[PDB]
Amino acid sequence: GEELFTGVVPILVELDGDVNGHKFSVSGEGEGDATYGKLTLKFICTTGKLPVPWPTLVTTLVQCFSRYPDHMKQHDFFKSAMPEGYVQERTIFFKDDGNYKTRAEVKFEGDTLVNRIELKGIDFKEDGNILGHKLEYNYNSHNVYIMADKQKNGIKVNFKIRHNIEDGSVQLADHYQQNTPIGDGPVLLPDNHYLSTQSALSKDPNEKRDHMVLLEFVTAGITL
Repeated sequence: GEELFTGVVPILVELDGDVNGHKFSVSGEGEGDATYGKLTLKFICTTGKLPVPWPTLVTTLVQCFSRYPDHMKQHDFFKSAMPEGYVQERTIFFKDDGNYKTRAEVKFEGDTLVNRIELKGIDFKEDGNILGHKLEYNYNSHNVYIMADKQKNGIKVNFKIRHNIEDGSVQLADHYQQNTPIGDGPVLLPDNHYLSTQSALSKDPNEKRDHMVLLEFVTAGITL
């Protein structure tokens, strides 16, 4: 599965969402170069205006593109599940607000790495930070904690995202994630470790559709 990521791999992302009954779709295209832990993607809201802030969707919108140091290669669950793929489920709890529940499949379709996602958001406040579009268009760096989930033959991941608001407060988004293989082939169950992630958000000055350009670098690390 690691051999599939030695070069530049095209990526396709499709999200079908519904948040407090607001339906929307997002499509994304770009490419990933896992040797450098690098992702380059452009996402479009194909249904018109996106009803939630772009930053709230970043985690949902392919951890197989992380750079795993040579010394940690035995801990790369994400690549090991390929090409058959993995199921990625989350609940994201927005503090003092609603939650997203997502289910995605990440796998190859021919040469393309595809991330197909369904998202449902419930219990959001209609003039809160999410539905009221009060989050800054930026993104902090942080560490993602990966643990084996031996019983489920997969991993559990927990992490908190802090979305900056212009008063100097943050909107917390607490993530609980599970990943399981689609195939029944062998996978790598890791020891506890983390992914250091950084994300830069931007706009295409020639793009009239509601969109997000995203550049991300991710490198694993482990404590000895």
